[PDB]
Amino acid sequence: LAFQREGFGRQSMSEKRTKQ
Amino acid sequence: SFSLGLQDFDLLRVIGRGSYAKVLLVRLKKTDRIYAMKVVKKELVNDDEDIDWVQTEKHVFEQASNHPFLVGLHSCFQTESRLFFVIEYVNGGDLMFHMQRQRKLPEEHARFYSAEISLALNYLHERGIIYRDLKLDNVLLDSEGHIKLTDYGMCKEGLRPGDTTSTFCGTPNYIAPEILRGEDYGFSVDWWALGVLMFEMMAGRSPFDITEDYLFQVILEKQIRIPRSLSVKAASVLKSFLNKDPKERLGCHPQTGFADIQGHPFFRNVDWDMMEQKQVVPPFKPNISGEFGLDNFDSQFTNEPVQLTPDDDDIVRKIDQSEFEGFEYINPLL
Ligand SMILES: [K+]
Ligand SMILES: [Mg+2]
Ligand SMILES: [Mg+2]
Repeated sequence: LAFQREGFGRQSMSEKRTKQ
Repeated sequence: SFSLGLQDFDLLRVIGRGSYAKVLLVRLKKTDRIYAMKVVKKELVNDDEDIDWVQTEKHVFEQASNHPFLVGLHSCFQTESRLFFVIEYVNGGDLMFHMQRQRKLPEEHARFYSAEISLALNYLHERGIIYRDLKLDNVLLDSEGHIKLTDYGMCKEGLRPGDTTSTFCGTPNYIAPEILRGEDYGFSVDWWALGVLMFEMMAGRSPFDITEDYLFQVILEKQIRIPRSLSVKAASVLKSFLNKDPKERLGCHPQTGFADIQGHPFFRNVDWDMMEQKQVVPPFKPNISGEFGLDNFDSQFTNEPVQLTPDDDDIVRKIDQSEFEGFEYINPLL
């Protein structure tokens, strides 16, 4: 509810790192 | 060869995942010692920028061995499809899991955790490293209740005290305004992220709770108002870390920065030198239950099949294997 692991806005990202 | 390999380990359990890696609980067979194992797929390593972050993560991991509140490295090795970091296992679970179970922490507990995180960050900064991914999931609790930061893949290394960089990166909830505005930035973005995390611990929710375009807009525009039940000193420290101007934000002045943190009224009861020696007893003691303390890890991970995902041979056979030459490492201090 309050905190969702990997939920909206909670995923790490980078313009210089390939994801997925 | 001195180096260890995958066949030197027993795979016990999956304990975590993020955007870039899978993390397993492992046993080093010859010593019967337990470690965590971070696994990165080589197919994700496309360009030089991907090689950069892997090499940076390894190097910060190496330096981490010198500080009590950073996760240290035992060994590194690779297979055809993957890169492996064997690192110390911290079995109290992470602060994301802690917050889900506790809902909200007393000011004393947040003070303790934030002071230990502050010392970890300062150690990195002193050494020219911006951390760049502080979040609840990346702060681990050890058996005794002290913390350790993990996950060094977002780090920028090699910055002299006044230097800046400009990569758009981080976790959206925690990303500083100067990044979102496209400015060159320094160590300031870590202090902002700590402000967010502290608000999370003491209020039980993100201060920016609410498409990511909208979240970015909120971060850039909202002025945070502190819940009235928090003390003046707790309110003061949150507002100062969450200053949208990096030149005025607590901890960010190039001369007085870390001193300003140490001397803030919120941190008055902290003996910083004793703390950095783990001579302050933590306010909470983790319960180590289930095999290896695995009850402190989300069951969505610990219920996963204990496996490395089968390779696509067609993809693997095209991988340039020379770009990871000399990746093999063993920590000579055991
Ligand atoms: K360490
Ligand atoms: Mg890239
Ligand atoms: Mg992570």
